[PDB]
Amino acid sequence: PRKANLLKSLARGRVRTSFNKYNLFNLYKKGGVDLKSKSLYQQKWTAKQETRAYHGEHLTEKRWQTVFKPKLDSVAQLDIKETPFLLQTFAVLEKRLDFALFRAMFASSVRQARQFILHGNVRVNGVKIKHPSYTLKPGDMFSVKPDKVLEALGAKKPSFQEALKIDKTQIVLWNKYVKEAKTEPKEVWEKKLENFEKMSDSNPKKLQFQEFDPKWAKNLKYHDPIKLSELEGDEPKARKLINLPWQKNYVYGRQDPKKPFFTPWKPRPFLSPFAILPHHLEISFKTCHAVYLRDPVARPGQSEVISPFDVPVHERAYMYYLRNGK
Amino acid sequence: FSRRRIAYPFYPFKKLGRQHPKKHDTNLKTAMRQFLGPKNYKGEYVMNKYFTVPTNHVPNYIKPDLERGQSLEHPVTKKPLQLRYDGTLGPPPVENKRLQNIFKDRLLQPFPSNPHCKTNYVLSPQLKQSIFEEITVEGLSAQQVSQKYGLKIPRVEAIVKLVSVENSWNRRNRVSSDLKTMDETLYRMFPVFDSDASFKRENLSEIPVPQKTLASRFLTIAESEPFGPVDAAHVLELEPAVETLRNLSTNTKVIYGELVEGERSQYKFTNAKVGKVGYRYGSGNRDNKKDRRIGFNKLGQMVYI
Amino acid sequence: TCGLVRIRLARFGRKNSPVYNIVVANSRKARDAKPIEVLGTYVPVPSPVTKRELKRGVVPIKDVKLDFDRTKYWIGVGAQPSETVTKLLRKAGILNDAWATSKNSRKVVFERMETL
Amino acid sequence: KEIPRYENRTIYGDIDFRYHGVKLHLRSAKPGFGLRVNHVIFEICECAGIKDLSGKVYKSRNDMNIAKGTIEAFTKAQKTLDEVALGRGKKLVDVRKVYYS
RNA sequence: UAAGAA
RNA sequence: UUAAGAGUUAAACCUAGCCAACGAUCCAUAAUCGAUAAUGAAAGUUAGAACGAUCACGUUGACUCUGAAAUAUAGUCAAUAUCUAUAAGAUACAGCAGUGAGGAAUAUUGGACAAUGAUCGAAAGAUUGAUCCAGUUACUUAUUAGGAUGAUAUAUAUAUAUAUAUAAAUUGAUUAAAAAUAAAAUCCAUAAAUAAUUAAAAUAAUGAUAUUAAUUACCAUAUAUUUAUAUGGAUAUAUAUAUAUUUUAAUAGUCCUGACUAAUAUUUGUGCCAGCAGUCGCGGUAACACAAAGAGGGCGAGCGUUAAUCA
Ligand SMILES: [Mg+2]
Ligand SMILES: [Mg+2]
Ligand SMILES: [Mg+2]
Ligand SMILES: [Mg+2]
Ligand SMILES: [Mg+2]
Ligand SMILES: [Mg+2]
Ligand SMILES: [Mg+2]
Ligand SMILES: [Mg+2]
Ligand SMILES: [Mg+2]
Ligand SMILES: [Mg+2]
Ligand SMILES: [Mg+2]
Ligand SMILES: [Mg+2]
Ligand SMILES: [Mg+2]
Ligand SMILES: [Mg+2]
Ligand SMILES: [Mg+2]
Ligand SMILES: [Mg+2]
Ligand SMILES: [Mg+2]
Ligand SMILES: [Mg+2]
Ligand SMILES: [Mg+2]
Ligand SMILES: [Mg+2]
Ligand SMILES: [Mg+2]
Ligand SMILES: [Mg+2]
Repeated sequence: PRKANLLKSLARGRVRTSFNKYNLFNLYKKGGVDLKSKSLYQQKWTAKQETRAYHGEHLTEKRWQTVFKPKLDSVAQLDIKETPFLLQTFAVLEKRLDFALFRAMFASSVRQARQFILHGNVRVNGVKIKHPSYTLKPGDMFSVKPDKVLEALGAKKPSFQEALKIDKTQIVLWNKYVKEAKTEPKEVWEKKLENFEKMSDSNPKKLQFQEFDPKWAKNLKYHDPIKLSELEGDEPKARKLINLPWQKNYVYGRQDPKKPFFTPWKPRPFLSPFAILPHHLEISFKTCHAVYLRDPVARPGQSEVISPFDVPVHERAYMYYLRNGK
Repeated sequence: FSRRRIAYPFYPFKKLGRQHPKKHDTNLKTAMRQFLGPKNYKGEYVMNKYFTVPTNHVPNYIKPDLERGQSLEHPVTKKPLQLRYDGTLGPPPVENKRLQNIFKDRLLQPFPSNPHCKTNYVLSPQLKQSIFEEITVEGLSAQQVSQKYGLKIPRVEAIVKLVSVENSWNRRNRVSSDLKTMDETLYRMFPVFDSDASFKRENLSEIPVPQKTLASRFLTIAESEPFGPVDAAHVLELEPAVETLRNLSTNTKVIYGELVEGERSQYKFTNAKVGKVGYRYGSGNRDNKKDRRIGFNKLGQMVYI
Repeated sequence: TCGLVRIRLARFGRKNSPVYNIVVANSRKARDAKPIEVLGTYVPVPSPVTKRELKRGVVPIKDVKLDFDRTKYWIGVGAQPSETVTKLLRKAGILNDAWATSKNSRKVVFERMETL
Repeated sequence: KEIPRYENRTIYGDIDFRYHGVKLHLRSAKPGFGLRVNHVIFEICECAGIKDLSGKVYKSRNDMNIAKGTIEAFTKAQKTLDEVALGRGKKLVDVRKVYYS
């Protein structure tokens, strides 16, 4: 396949199949594909450029042209809004295993899905499949190794040095808070209650709080300052030397530094913009399994081919690929 | 007419002015920094609206057009923020009126430029268990479960299989703590499928559109003749569209061979007919051609058909 | 083998991936020439069986497609099977032990069983 | 002007229209079929709401004359099903419209 | 299932 | 005469016909075709290399024997050209390798008969440049050829918008002018290697390919239905047994950016010269076209170009 090169260039502004932060900004600042003032060739070229940046960028042009189908598949409802037929231009890529994994959210990218497949972490209804080009048929159950999914969807595991520096900063801030609370508990209580009033109940802390005494400041205890130079290279030492109310007996992000993700598992940053539940898969996240129900179809007012581009862009790309760019 | 167009944001942002000779900066980088806000000592962007996942079954999809590209919020109070002239983040001078009355359809629209892409509805574990029990224990046919809960039949069968896999995994204590936290945070991100609502329940009368019908054909007939779906089906030489839904809701002689001790394989002979069985002579060779047939073995190995 | 008419195997498939037609052929024509009739197909590679299924006790399957009625006709009019085809037809029940040889001549773990 | 459209996506039948030196041959198309036509005609179809169309231009391929003549083709060389039915006193039924109820 | 351009 | 019709061949007799502007005769050119390949919306057009079918030939020509069938890769005679054995001799690589020549251009003087066939044999078996494998060659087609994260480095000080300062900061540029999330660093892999096994092609036995594929990262067994905890052989350690139990990556060209035709971030040299060019054309001091730097657009283990086919 193509070698990944400048997939997240801000200047180019192409949107990729990826939960990347730079990809998120590229999607955000995009707006729409500008087709005005352009000849028909320029329109088709712009459409092809953007849409192939999203749909199946890792495929070579000639391979994609071979696997491209003029046929577009739709369902008629026998029991009104216009069916967007030409959003199916790239539906054929959706039966590929590497795209199915990404739509199931078992990988952060189609590229990561390819790697998960190639490294033996994926199965299709029992049998290990190591080929991303594998195409699923309706009813096929596929699964991913849960650690791979948890790493794709989780936050990056920090290294020892980085986590240790972060924890040094944690200690400094905790001690500063303890000093401020001890000296002037009046204003600290006032600020705490005022902030509790300001915040929304969406935070769990507000619900727990709904669920003055000078003794409070007596409970707050300073935390000894750590210097990492002497503590460097010894993880068992720093683990026992860190004791804070939130993180207890482990260095930051490494509660169990033998798993491949931020160990107290929290979702990866900027996950919600790309959290989309597909219509053609059923996903069980406890088991990291999914079922491929059907090939994506277009129905009145909807297309199950997830894409960030409007119908005109896919129309122009389809016109491009009908004639091989003639 | 067409030139290269650096993908600057479509919304206003403060561009670079005079720059120190050694800054070596781009306006795109500043636009991204303003979109992201300050980065913590922990490598986090607490001030960005989209940094953290939702928790109330209301997806937090991007809205760069409604909010004028202002993505910053106070993480605790969730109130909008803006970058003042002096480089601080404070309340907007004026409040946005496009961010409060957002059409309910827009809240399920992942991408601002594609109105036709909408997120699906997650099924609650209670509903999934109900469907599993109905199908497996009470033996209710998938058609009536589909009708009762407003779910397409392949989705019902997929739910049954996935719940069976979940039951096995739970019986083996294979669902770790991380898996449960991931599942429940993902489950609280998406809207919950509601069986009772009419507009949230899947349409159950969909049939594939075959090539035969797609061509428009017209018949000129006497002004008063009735012409119904059955007559139309007869004209197009197809089954009527209702039997398609009805049928979608729902010998060869063989000889196994004698195995003896020490023989590593058995022979099964399937009866065939001369003129239909065999590899044909002078068949098209596609191995050097762009459409060469690739298949997969029962062990998942890529093979050449 | 002997005679003008012979039931034998004609090679098809790619390198390192043999498949065969069971064919009635003139003795002089080339192995892969168009025969008098194609009686069936033969895949010499057994169907893979999973390790758990080996614990269960399945035997790997070697797939043979064949037109039985026409094969009996060709045997009847005098066509002479090859050694490999003779083995194939003996285990299909078409030919009996009279076609066995001294080298090819034992306890039966399964019995030739015909299904519909 | 107002352009007749069948199902608000294509032209009713086929059109073989001469406008000065331009011979237009337009053909209605199925749903999902694109605008597979001359670029001038493509822009006019984009503005008019025609989604599905096939066609070919012969003799003159002057852009101005193509543009002008395609509009007379759409307005003058089309008859809706209602016009035909009322003129002939017959019922014109669309078989695909009735197959799906 | 038929597109043109200089 | 032939098994057999016929001016088919030979003999005799007759009649005066036969073909031809819807193209005879003559000349030139060419192996032919497909459920094969290319192309196209299709009619068609092209090819006839590969797979298959048919024909013809085995240095050239005629004849003859045998045979059911031969002007046979046989035999006779002659021609051409070479070898010696110098003879009413042999050979003719259009069998496989290989050489020279011609050419823009087309490979090993390879392995095995293990498989499928073929010949001989009663069989045991023997032979097989068929065939099956491997070698050479991007000639063609596939699949792989790494994901996630990533704009600084120092200091000082059950909460969480951490905040202060000191350094530096490559090319271009002075802001919509970028190169650039690109680097580097971080996390986690897999390939390769390293060891253990190890099927299948084939069985009654025989494996050229073959340092096989595949699997396991110490080895088994014992239950659950791939993930488990246990029992036993390893395992150095420290002191039978608490412990761990190989190592581990990342390697892209080539064309192009005046229009047709995707390529706006601008600069330098030349000066109707040098050159470029498919078409229009560009170059005469202000060159978006020449030769280059920066940036950019394609296609990608290929890219361009020439020759051709289809549209
Ligand atoms: Mg341009
Ligand atoms: Mg014999
Ligand atoms: Mg005669
Ligand atoms: Mg005569
Ligand atoms: Mg002539
Ligand atoms: Mg010739
Ligand atoms: Mg020809
Ligand atoms: Mg040939
Ligand atoms: Mg040849
Ligand atoms: Mg001859
Ligand atoms: Mg010769
Ligand atoms: Mg000759
Ligand atoms: Mg040779
Ligand atoms: Mg030469
Ligand atoms: Mg042999
Ligand atoms: Mg040999
Ligand atoms: Mg500089
Ligand atoms: Mg100059
Ligand atoms: Mg140029
Ligand atoms: Mg130049
Ligand atoms: Mg350059
Ligand atoms: Mg390739």
